[PDB]
Amino acid sequence: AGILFEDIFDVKDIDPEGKKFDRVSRLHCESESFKMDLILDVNIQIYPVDLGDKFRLVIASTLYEDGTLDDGEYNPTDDRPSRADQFEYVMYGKVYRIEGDETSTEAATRLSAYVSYGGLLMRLQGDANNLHGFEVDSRVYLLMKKLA
Amino acid sequence: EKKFRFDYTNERALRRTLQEDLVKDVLSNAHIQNELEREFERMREDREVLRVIFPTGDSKVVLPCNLLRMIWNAQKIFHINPRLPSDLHPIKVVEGVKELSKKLVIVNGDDPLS
Amino acid sequence: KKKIIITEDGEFKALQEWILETDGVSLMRVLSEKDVDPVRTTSNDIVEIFTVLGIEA
Amino acid sequence: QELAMVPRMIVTPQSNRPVMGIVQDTLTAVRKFTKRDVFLERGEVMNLLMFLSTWDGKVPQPAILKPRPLWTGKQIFSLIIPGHINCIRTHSTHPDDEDSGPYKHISPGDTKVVVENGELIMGILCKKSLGTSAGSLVHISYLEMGHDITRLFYSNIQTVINNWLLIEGHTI
Amino acid sequence: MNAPPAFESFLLFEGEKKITINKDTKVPNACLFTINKEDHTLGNIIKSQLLKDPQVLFAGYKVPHPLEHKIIIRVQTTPDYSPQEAFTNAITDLISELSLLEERFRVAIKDKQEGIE
Repeated sequence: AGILFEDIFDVKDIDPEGKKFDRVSRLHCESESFKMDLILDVNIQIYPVDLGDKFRLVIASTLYEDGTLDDGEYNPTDDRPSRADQFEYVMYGKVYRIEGDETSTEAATRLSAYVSYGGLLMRLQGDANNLHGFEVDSRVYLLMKKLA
Repeated sequence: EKKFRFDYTNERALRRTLQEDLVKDVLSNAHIQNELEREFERMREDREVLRVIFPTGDSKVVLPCNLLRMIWNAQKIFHINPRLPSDLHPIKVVEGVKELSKKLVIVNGDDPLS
Repeated sequence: KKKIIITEDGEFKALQEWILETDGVSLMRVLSEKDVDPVRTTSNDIVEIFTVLGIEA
Repeated sequence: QELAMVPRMIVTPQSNRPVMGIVQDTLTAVRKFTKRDVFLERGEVMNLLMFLSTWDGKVPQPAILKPRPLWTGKQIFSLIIPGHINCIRTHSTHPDDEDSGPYKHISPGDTKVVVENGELIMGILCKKSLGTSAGSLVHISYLEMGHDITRLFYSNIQTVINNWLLIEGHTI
Repeated sequence: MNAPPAFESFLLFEGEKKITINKDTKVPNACLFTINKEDHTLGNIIKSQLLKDPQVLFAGYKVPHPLEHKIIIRVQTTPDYSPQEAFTNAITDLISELSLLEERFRVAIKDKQEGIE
């Protein structure tokens, strides 16, 4: 279905150092059922978020849920393929590096993947089995919605 | 000697970085191991000459075409994934750099003193 | 003006050393004295170096 | 024509660095246009794209598709940068104790300009990265692309940034 | 006399034509209108109307030099629509808006011939 990662997160902190910018906040989130963590820059005038919130986070390579890669161009009239509309926050960025903790002999056991959403950054740390489908120079979507 | 050596008796890091086709050839050829041993000697001599050209110890020099940027470009014109083993035989690097160094003539001549 | 040495393990290390600066120049005698470095001592007047040291200097 | 035209004299042999950089009024606006939080609507993005002389004719996909489409400053600036060049600089307020700890590649203050494959990924632009110093963006664009594309680079930067500044305004 | 007369800013010459069409060859279904002897008063009133059409992908305008009198408008539509169609449909919607507002105004001023209060 083109999906790469899916989990439920829980906000821990909002601005550990201070309000640097006036329309963007730097969420610090911790995962459940996977024991990963997140660092996410999110616009806050449109999508307000505060402490103790839980949301569902999906990182998909395409919206058309059938494969059918994106073509990377903006067309507002194409409402046909019935994309993922069940979320409240959609973004579109690209992966710009992937780190690791491997030595000359063994393999990476805990990866770390970075993504840039047109200027808003994101990092995602976890064990190497979940950060599998990521690769540098690749477009991804970010999908979020709050839970009650 | 830790960063510019290329030891070839580890069998597992050499297995990590090079493919399986070349890792059996590098471990089983005395000629290759010998030619990989002389480049380090030609490097130490230049390291000793630099220490007398630049006595103070700085490293900022002015030179022709940038090399790190040219490697960064070639790493993206060809979608190099720095995660999998490569297929670049080392004795190819050595001989390619030699041949390139031959074709950089400033003073064209064949006799000594030229 | 420090004294940069290459230690036994091969690192550039700088050392603070006393230097002396005068007001007036007669270098041919100052170089000939004892416990004065004859290599690194110099003068900021170039006709003096021309007469004393040469032309390449 | 083939010896002394002004696009042929961008870098000088006196100190091997460019002599023409972005200047008094466009620099202040370029710094504000590439902050982390500058979002543009649809009409304004179209109005800005109207001033690009080297535009291929496609509108890029916004950075925020929902609740409503909004483009970013760096996303529009990535269309001005010619070819596929690469560069890494720093902004004039980079805390020197940032490369030590974590967040070396995250940079809470949005520093450490990174231009990868011809598009601005992160960082604010200033005199250290667009002015007349060695290794700048204009210097690299001259070394790699040539003398006839850097001209368009200059002109496009100026026109686009002025036509956004009359929306943003500036005073003292 | 090195200064132009004031009537050159709105008065058309003999050889000039007010509007000119050219097709853009870089993308399909794109066009580029060049109105002559005009300014922001008319340029901006058009662009805002084209964006209200759900079948228009691009729309913008620019005055290439503030010291000459000429504007440029670019339009791009879906493959089942024509730029010349979307342009003329925009104008007839402005006229239908101004003539309506004039009626509602002339009523409001004679709504107090003597006064409502």
